[PDB]
Amino acid sequence: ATQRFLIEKFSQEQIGENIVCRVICTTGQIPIRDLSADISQVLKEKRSIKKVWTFGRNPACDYHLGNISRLSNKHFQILLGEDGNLLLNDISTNGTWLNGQKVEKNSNQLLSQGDEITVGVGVESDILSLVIFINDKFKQCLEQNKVDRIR
Amino acid sequence: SLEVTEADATFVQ
Repeated sequence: ATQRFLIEKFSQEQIGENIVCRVICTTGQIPIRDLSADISQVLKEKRSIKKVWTFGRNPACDYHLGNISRLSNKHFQILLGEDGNLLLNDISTNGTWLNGQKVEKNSNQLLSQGDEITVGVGVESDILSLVIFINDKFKQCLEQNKVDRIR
Repeated sequence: SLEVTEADATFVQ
């Protein structure tokens, strides 16, 4: 009755099925969400980018925040592809921050472990921070990407 | 009315 699995699920659910990165708010404003991309599609898709997430106050945005006038509909965006890494793309009207350091808007940046993005800068009382959790499993699969498969 | 995102005007400091 899902009783046993429930035990394993809470203690540590099976993550990495197709999980790219996870967004967690540290300032306590937006609920945690899970970003993901299909591995088969990533390997099969030999293009520039595979799947990109858009975050902001927009209901369309892959990430819906609470309601910060300082933040834009789509404050920031995350792209997944290249080869076996992740990139962060800022897209806010006010700007996107990384550990206190403001990055170039609509610019691609190299992913960081447990990285954190700050937004709504201008007023110490109007800034919101977000933490990114990268799936170790995803990194492992990406490393092997296409299995040799011994015929 | 509109809904322009409140953005500062400090020549992007």
